[PDB]
Amino acid sequence: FVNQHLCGSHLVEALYLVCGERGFFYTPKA
Amino acid sequence: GIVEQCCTSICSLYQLENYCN
Ligand SMILES: [Zn+2]
Repeated sequence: FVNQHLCGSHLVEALYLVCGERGFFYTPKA
Repeated sequence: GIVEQCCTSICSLYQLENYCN
């Protein structure tokens, strides 16, 4: 099960840096 | 939404600029 979880921790740090001011929404599924 | 395309294939800064509010 783990690489999906480990990657979401990097995906949310790049989202945070790229969105910047506008904030963001993180949901796993859908 | 998040995990499948971007953890199977690499997402780019312009592509994650779309998942901002
Ligand atoms: Zn890692």
